[PDB]
Amino acid sequence: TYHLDVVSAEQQMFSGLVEKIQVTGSEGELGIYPGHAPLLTAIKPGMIRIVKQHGHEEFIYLSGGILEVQPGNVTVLADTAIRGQDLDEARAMEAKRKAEEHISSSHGDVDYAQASAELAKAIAQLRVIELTKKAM
Amino acid sequence: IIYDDLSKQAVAYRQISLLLRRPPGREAFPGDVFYLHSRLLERAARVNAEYVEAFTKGEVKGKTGSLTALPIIETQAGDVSAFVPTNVISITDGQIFLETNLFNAGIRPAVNPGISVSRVGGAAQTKIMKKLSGGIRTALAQYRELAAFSQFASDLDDATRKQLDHGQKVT
Amino acid sequence: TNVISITDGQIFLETNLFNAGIRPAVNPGISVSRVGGAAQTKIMKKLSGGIRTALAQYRELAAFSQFASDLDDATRKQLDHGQKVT
Amino acid sequence: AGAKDIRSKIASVQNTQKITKAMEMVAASKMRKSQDRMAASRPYAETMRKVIGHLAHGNLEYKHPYLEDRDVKRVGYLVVSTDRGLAGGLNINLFKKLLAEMKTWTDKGVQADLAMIGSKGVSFFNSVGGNVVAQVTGMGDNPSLSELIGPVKVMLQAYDEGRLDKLYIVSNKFINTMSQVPTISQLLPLPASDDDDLKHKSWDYLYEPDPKALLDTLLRRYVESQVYQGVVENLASEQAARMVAMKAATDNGGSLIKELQLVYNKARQASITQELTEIVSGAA
Amino acid sequence: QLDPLVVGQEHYDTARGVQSILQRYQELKDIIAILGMDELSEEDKLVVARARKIQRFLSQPFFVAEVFTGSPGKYVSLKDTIRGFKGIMEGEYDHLPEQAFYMVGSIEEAVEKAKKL
Amino acid sequence: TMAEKFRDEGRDVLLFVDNIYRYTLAGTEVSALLGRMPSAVGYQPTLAEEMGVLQERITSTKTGSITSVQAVYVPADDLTDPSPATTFAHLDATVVLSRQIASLGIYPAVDPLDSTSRQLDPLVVGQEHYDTARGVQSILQRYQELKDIIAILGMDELSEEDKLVVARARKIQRFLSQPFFVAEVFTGSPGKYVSLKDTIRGFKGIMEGEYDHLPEQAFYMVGSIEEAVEKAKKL
Amino acid sequence: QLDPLVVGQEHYDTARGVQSILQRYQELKDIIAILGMDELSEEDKLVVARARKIQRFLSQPFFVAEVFTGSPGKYVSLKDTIRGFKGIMEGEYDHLPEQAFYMVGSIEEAVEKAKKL
Repeated sequence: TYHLDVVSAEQQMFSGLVEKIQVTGSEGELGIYPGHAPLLTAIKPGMIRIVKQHGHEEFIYLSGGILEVQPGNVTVLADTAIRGQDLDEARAMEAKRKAEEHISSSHGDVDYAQASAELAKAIAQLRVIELTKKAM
Repeated sequence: IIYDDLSKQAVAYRQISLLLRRPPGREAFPGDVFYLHSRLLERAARVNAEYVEAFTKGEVKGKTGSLTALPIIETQAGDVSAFVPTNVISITDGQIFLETNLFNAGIRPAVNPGISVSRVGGAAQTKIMKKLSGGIRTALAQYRELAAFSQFASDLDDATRKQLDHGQKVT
Repeated sequence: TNVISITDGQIFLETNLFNAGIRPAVNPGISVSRVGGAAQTKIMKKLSGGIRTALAQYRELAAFSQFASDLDDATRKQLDHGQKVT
Repeated sequence: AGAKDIRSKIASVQNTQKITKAMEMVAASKMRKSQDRMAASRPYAETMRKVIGHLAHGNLEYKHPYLEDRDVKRVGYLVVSTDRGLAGGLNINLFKKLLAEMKTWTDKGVQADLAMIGSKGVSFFNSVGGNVVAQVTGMGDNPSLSELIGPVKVMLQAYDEGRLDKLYIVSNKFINTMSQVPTISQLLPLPASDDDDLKHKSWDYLYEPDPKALLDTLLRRYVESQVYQGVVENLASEQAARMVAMKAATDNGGSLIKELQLVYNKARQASITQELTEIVSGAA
Repeated sequence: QLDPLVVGQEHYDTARGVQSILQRYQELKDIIAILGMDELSEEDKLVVARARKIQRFLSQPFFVAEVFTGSPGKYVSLKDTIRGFKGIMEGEYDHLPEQAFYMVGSIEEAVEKAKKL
Repeated sequence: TMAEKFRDEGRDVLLFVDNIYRYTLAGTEVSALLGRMPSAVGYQPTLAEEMGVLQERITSTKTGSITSVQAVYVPADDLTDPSPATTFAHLDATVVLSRQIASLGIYPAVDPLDSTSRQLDPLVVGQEHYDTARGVQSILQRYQELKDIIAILGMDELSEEDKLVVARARKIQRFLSQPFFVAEVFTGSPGKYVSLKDTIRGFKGIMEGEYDHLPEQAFYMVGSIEEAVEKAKKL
Repeated sequence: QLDPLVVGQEHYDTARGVQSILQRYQELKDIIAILGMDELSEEDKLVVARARKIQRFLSQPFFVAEVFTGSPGKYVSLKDTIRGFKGIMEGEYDHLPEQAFYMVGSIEEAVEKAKKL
């Protein structure tokens, strides 16, 4: 068996010993067995087939990525969402537009938003430094 | 015996004092306001068998008598540091503090743990209640502070989550 | 505390507003006039009704002045309108 | 003054102390979670960088633009900043450090260009007047690579389109729970790395379809991954600075109650004295 | 005298419901101020939209105030008060704007006013 | 005036006053009964003299001593009020008992940080006693904040100097426990009388790593340290 | 006498500017004392730093305080102080350390002292 690592840019998606996998390489659908010669290819969005040693199958969905084979380890550098050239350009256009027009979005941290407002309300008009005669 | 307001007694003593022109003290209460309540609540006593036998001249011999007292005090804005409220906290054996922020929230009776205590404690508590209720008070106090921290802090650990929801069941 | 009880209104002049530059230092919100609009010309009675609410919403938002970079741009509108009318 | 107003102020300072203690606890937990999300990012970048190292400057080489030191007409910057205040001196230490070096550059007649992560930097550089070509904001405590693609796509495109000649990321480096250093680092053209693939003369890859087509995507994925890593390190540093800030603020509040209560005691005694003296000395 | 055994569970539950709504709205006011209104859940946006209408509907034009505002005054029986608030909280009026409730009087006069705006 | 009789017989006496504040207050009540003008915060005009003519008979004459232990109540949590402000002018030492040290199961529940004595001076107590007391105080008041680090960041974050500081602070804290002859009723352990030398040695020891080789529960409730080791022997 | 008609418009506006920003500095001190100075807006740190400069520049060494400080006294004409304060307020001297302004006479004695740090 050989060791398979499926990793995204964000977090790791699998790690364990495998008997075989079947992956949809960009040029053609391919299958990797122990000792496979070093290979390097892109891969298309789609499933990937694993058989965990003792033959136990499973399927994983990928948005694409790159498959890198060495004799004893194979790794699929997956990615989080579909990649292309129209889609990335859509994202680039929206990002320029949000700067050209100074569109400011909020975060979602409701906890900080509550504590910050309770603190701003509490700390107001105390005037204590006029009252405690702290020089400062 | 349950004195409905030992506060409205202090006020009437003040009135009838300043009308005899006796010199006042803090809060304009007469000088000896403390000696007013002290000589009242100190009659709430448990008295042993020899005292009862020697008082009733041998008509009762095995019994011990007693007189519990529950004086009621009114506090402005929950201030327990005022003249009269703090006098009596020094005279009695404990206090039950009834909290308005609880009472207005439908928690009734609004007994505030932590700040309320009984200085005779479990010696006065029946064995079964002493056994079951041993931990309730500090559990509620710590739940009541944790439930304040939780106001800001979403995504709590599931140890503190199991503490909070349990304290909430019991409350 | 006697004269505040006898009179029909109050104009509260404050030394903080006076120092900060707000002259006359009248503090609305505290100051009152029980005759109200019956003692005005109907134009002023009409217009001044919106100033009261502009300042009321400002004084409700005023606490966030020292965090105004954080605020959302509706409350930022209301807050800057309050500042300009003050 | 007046004992009751001072008591009403002491109550509010105690309330503020009770708020900042909670904010410190919250930040101290989010820091641990964020530095979990941090160290989970090492494998992808490490294993992609070994591949690039073998493929492009090991036992053979390619003439891709990103890898070689063309001259510098203008320089691009990717700026990582927070979305939340109360972080302390983090963001503006970082921005002063940036400004120093963007000034150094523009002294040479070169232009500098910026792209912004987070809203604090956006507001700051829109106030100072630096050029911002693209931005992303409101990521909060959940940064994701799906959102970063935009600005770094812009900067890369403008790189190989010739309009930029060097690309930096400016960000805070979470080193210790108590210390965090603002750093500027270079990610185009690609900084040389150690461990040349001398041991890898033993293999070469079956490139499918072609090596020159792959390296061109590998480098983009690598740059995006380093930007993401910078964003997440800065996100851990944000918590690790907010927590120390709220610690300090809780101790300042606690140190101010001690003065407010001395003023309160003095006022209490003055009121008792001046009342009782009015009763006694006024009567007969 | 605000307890079920004197005023009835109808009136009592309506009163405590109105207090609950306004309390939650007070909680949400500052999340709104800091994060804007589009960040709320869409049942929280209903708490806000109903709290504002409840807050309007408690106002009323008095007869004696006819000399300050020039508007004629209104007398509202307890039946119509309970029915109005118990209706607002239950979403029977989510289709009216807020200003339809201000200085209106009974609830039947909120609908008659909505047509006019 | 009973203690003064025992003093005149050449003895040493210990005089307990169950609350000096109520003595001041009885003085105020009597004063207001006699009709004299009030002074600072409603207290009699003769406050300081009524206090002094008592506190001035409690002294060490050539024949004998009276030593006083006086329970003090401070009104309104105010150390400025004329009553405490007058009493404190006479006290030589000050021991504070704390609810927290009690809940931690150490007895007697004295607080080592807030307790003070104006006899802690090298001149009157010698240098070894002085600097030993000062050392253990600084140890405990660093531990006081290392505990709040640990509370929020967890034990792992500390330097391996501070982990030893904590391990020693915990053993100093334990060693302050003692079994009283009167506490037997509660805990069955026979009470110990610890001569001063033994305390100075015990803490000179713990504070400098000696006896780092035995566990913290070997100090708890033990007595002298030449018994702390022999308890450690058989855990 | 501090009135535009009695003292001239420029002197009056200078006095009122000094008061305005020393007061705006007073309002900020509570949030500085609690949250530390770093939470201030970027154009509020400017106000704090100008107020702390003005506070020093109000200091002066007297001819009768030599006995206490050694440093010789100064006599600062009016024409010159109302120029120095305009300089500080308008940000002309916004590049000097605070201690340049402590116990000097004219603004021209502050700038020199800044050469020594």
